[PDB]
Amino acid sequence: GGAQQRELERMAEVLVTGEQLRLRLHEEKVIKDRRHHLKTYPNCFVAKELIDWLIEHKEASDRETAIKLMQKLADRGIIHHVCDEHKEFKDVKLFYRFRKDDGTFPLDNEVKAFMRGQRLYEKLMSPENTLLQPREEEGVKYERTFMASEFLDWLVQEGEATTRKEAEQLCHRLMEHGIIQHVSSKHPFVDSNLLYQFRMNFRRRRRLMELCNPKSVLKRPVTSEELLTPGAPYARKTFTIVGDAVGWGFVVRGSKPCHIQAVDPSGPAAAAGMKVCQFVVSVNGLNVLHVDYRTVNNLILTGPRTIVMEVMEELEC
Amino acid sequence: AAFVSCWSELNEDQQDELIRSIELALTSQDIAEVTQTLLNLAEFMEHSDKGPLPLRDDNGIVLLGERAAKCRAYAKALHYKELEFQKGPTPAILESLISINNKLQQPEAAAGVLEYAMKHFGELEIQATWYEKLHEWEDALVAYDKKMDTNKDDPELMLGRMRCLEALGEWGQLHQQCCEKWTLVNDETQAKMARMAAAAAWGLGQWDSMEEYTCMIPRDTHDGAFYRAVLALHQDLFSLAQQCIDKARDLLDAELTAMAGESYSRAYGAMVSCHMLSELEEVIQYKLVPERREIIRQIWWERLQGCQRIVEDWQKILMVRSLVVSPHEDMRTWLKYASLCGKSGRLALAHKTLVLLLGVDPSRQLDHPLPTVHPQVTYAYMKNMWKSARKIDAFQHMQHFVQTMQQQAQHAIATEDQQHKQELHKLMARCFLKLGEWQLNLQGINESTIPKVLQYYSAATEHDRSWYKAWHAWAVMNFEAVLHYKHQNQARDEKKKVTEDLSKTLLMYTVPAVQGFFRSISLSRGNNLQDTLRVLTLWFDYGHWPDVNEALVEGVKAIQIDTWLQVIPQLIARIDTPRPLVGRLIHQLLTDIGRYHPQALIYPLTVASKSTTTARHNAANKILKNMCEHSNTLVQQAMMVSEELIRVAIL
Amino acid sequence: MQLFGLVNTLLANDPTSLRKNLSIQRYAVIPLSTNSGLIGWVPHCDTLHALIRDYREKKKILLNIEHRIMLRMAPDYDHLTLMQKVEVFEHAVNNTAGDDLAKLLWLKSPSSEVWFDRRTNYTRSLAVMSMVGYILGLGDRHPSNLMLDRLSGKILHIDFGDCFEVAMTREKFPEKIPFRLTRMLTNAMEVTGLDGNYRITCHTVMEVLREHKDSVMAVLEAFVYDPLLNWRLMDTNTALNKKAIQIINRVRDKLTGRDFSHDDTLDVPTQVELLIKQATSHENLCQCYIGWCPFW
Amino acid sequence: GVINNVLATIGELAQVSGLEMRKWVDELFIIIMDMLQDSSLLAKRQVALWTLGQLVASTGYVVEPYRKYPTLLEVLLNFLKTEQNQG
Ligand SMILES: O=P(O)(O)O[C@H]1[C@H](OP(=O)(O)O)[C@@H](OP(=O)(O)O)[C@H](OP(=O)(O)O)[C@@H](OP(=O)(O)O)[C@H]1OP(=O)(O)O
Repeated sequence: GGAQQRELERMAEVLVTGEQLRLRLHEEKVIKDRRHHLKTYPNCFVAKELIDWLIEHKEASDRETAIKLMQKLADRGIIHHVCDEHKEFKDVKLFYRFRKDDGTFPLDNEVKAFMRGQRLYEKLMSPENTLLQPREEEGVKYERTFMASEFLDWLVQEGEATTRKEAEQLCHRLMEHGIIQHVSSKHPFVDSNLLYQFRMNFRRRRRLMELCNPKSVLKRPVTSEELLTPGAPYARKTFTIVGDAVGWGFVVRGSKPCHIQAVDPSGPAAAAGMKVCQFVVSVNGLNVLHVDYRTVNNLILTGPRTIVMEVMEELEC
Repeated sequence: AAFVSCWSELNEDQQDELIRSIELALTSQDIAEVTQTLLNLAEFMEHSDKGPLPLRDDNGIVLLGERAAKCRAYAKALHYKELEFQKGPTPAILESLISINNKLQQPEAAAGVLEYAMKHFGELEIQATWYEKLHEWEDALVAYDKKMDTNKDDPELMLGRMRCLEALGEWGQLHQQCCEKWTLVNDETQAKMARMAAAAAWGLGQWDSMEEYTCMIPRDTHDGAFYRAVLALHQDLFSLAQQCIDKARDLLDAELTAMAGESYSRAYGAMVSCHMLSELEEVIQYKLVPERREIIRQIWWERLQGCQRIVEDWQKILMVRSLVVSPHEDMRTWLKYASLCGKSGRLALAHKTLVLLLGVDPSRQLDHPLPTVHPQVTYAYMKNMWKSARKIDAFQHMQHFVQTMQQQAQHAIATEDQQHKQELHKLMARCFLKLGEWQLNLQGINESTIPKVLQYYSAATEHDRSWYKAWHAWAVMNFEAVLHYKHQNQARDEKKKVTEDLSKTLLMYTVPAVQGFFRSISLSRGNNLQDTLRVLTLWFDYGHWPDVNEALVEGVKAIQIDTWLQVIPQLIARIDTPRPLVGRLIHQLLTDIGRYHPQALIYPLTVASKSTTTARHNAANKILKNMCEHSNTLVQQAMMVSEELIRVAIL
Repeated sequence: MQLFGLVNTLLANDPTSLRKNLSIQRYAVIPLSTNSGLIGWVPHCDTLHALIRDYREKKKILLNIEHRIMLRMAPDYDHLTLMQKVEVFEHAVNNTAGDDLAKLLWLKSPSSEVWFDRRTNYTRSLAVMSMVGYILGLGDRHPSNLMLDRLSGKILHIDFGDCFEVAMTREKFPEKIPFRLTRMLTNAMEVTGLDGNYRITCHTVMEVLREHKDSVMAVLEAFVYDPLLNWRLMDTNTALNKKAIQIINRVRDKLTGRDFSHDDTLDVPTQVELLIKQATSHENLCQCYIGWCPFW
Repeated sequence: GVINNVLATIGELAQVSGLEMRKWVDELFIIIMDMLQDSSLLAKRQVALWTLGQLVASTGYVVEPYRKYPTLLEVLLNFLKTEQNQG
């Protein structure tokens, strides 16, 4: 796959295997806190004993192979001696700790891109991001195909990169690393239909030896011009409501007709009729047949304590 | 006494006539005063040899419990309800037992009742309402979720789960459940919904929805009047707001009076309602008087710290002030709030709070470093992140943060910003301290960490001299290093040149320790026991060296003489230390303890003065000879009294 | 008593503990010689053994009823095997209502309102001294060595002659019980059991002590290392410096929570639960010397 | 009626003072608490309680008065059991 695959992926692969190894070792209890004659050492694993563990699991055939594999990890920095570093791995009862255990944790730009890509792949594997599907572009069907335009939308929606420009730039870095490659010609990431394939897959790691807010209660959809026509469905009525210490207790939430949204059953309005299924066209004399509900809400508050209101009062139709 | 005298004479037939009449009085036309008289009679009869009066079987364990409950004699209720429990355990009994404990302000006892239910009855018998009473909102939600999945949706189980959501504060999920179910609901549950639905809308800041819900709340409810008054202040209806608040206070009459009658603790709930009411009065001024604003903030800050540290109460209070004060305009309020959420074990809400203050999501921007703007906020996030078991990130951020801080300090240090510069040093100091404690938890104790964590604590000490924790932590670090190196010699040398090198090495770490402990003693000024004992351990072991003695001499002068009274026993134990330079300074120290507060010294000294071994009694007498000159009367009195008491003690 | 002063300071500083009014009842101790000294007399106190004796004579109950039941069923109790002892002990417990202390706390109290307050203090004070006694290592807690305040209701421990697990070390009548958590004390608490006030109080006390482990360690190290007080450790043994090192390490493990297993650290809730099981285990209780009264 | 009009004036000064009366707050608080307790005082409790409100409000004396005057919480819960006027 060229220099890009041979270098970056190999670095990625050893890190993925090292992480797989660390999780396995913790389950096997190889890495455990130790105290040497009242001198503690947390999250430690003895170098000499580890070789035996590797032989049992068949990762390393003999002492040579185990040392070589661990030396490769040391040349990367995935592990470090708890005390002053001994550099090349040695078959001695000595305490070592992983970099990812925060002992040193040397970060780099490649690692951050790799780690983010790995985390994204877990999201892509999960149902949460189901963009991965078999799809055909340029006459060829490939698995794990997700449109580049769809991916950019998903990043903003998911919140991994809220800014589209930042999201698109991040993919270019991954494309340079090779984490994501366009299916056919490795075309650089663009907000287009361009189908992409994930070259790096976290699963099946390598082996050591191989290294609705609003509410609407009005049934009538629209009454504009339905009311204006004289007679027929409704009979007009005028309601005069007196102010109260606790307020009138009614809400109007009709865009054009300004229908009454709700009425307080214990309030003065409910005592003087004022049922929920009503429409208003004039308040305190002024005709408000065609205005917004909020504008009417401004007028009723700015008006006097006693409000003159006209209710359409549909007759059960 | 009259009753017992009579009740003994009666030949059982008259006792039944009496007991039947007692039943009628309790059962029918019960009067509080008569009841508590007859309850005190039943308790008095329990203490009597005759035994409790047998009424309608079981000694009226059910009736007297019901009667004590109406009398609000919750201790009598508990005792009687426990007698019934002893005969048999029932779910009904457990429920009443729980409610009794909550009324009695004994939360721990009620929690134990739930543990009994878990073991002996399992899970089905535990209703979700039981968690609700115990304020186990996390476990109540699990119960209401399990119940509402299997059983068909019911008004009661819906309100129960919604009530839990508002206590947790999950306003997102609570507002979705509201919008979904309005027409599906009856008008009775509708009125029980809006009080919780409005809270959710208010939390999200959607004022149109909030107006719809508040109208559905009954006016008669005290809470409903307050909610209406809130939509007044949103619409700037100041005149109507004051009217609504007054009616709200009027409705709180009944609640405040009833709770105040039986202990202050029950009245606390009502007290919080008036707290929020009078704060709403101080929002009208805040919206009218720009000149009064900074006073209001100081008042608000001082008031909230007097209030109790319960997270529910704070959320209520903060929501009120948030009507006219965005969280950015007052950071310290919401940070202290987040800390309570952290301490109470609800870091999810704490996290949301901190994200809202930060501005962005740090977790999403893993590669990006934490924002520097508002550093006090950032620091709170890191120490939260540590509690969230993301230490690897937190530690790395702290290293980056201090580099930014120290660069932001250097470049921005002008003569003008001196308060800013001083605050930055105080922050960095708290950062440096976290580094050390974290490094030990992450790395461990070994040859490489100790020089590093010392570098950090040293910087912390520089940036905040007066701060107690910076000196104590630095001192304790140095002392541990001295012990660790000594053990290394024992492990390798015991099991010529190395001890002479160790002399320079330990003295390199010993002189810092002495200076630090003496400064950390003065700073604590009343909590220096640990520090003072550590001084003694160091003094006795290594003080025979000239350099360690020198530091101690200046320290013993500097330190106050009241501190040494704590450790008078430990001093006299080593009165005869073979090392001369130690013993000579002990005498000089005891001398000054003698000259002021001799009553603290005479008793242990008199015991040493008559010790069998010569060196102890010789030293003790030499000190007493000097003590005598000041008073002499005490020495003669105590020497006689003690000799006579010994004679008395063993003939 | 210097140690108790330190712990009381720590409890005062913690707000949760302060709200619960947790504290250790302590008294003045003034030595006068190697033999003699003055102890401050605590008023309104009486030994637990006296209370049970006087209650059982009033109610005409035999004072040695539990012992008599055992010797009746199996007169060779002392020489029986462990399993046999467990049976014998259980047979006594099933045929005796172990409610004497709870019942007498009621009768003694003037009124229910006071009674409830006395019991709350009682439960918390016991939990506080259970955890502190475990760390300090205080053994040999037979009912003659603890007395109960008849007004405040708080428990008081006296005569700390045995410390640092001396009782466990001695071959004769070895004590395997870390702290006294017998059934009668449990009955005296809330009806539900140890799950309530006792367990919650133990969690709070353990958390505070673990947080301030350095302060506790400093006090312990100074007096233990003193040559004058070294004699007690030497008597327990069967040199002296080596013995002291082990004792400090054992105490450190308890504070960390590694006492049960050095390899695995234990959280405060888990460690407390394991301690309760050891105290309440029937097998451990049976071994205890009969004078300790494992059946009260 | 003389003391009643003096209290209504002190209450109006409270708001106008704008934190310049803090030095005198402990003096007026003692005086008023002397007048709050008992019904012997001619001055109406209503205006007594009202002016105390204006002082606490404007000057910002919160929580700290509780330490100085421990009976304050017992005094204010006694009016709720005694007073019949709503205001
Ligand atoms: O909970 P901690 O991690 O130990 O942090 C505490 C805590 O700060 P928070 O407000 O963030 O919780 C203290 O506040 P309290 O809750 O005890 O009131 C605060 O003390 P102050 O209130 O006096 O500022 C103290 O700060 P400091 O170390 O300056 O005394 C600070 O400690 P750390 O910042 O070192 O964690």
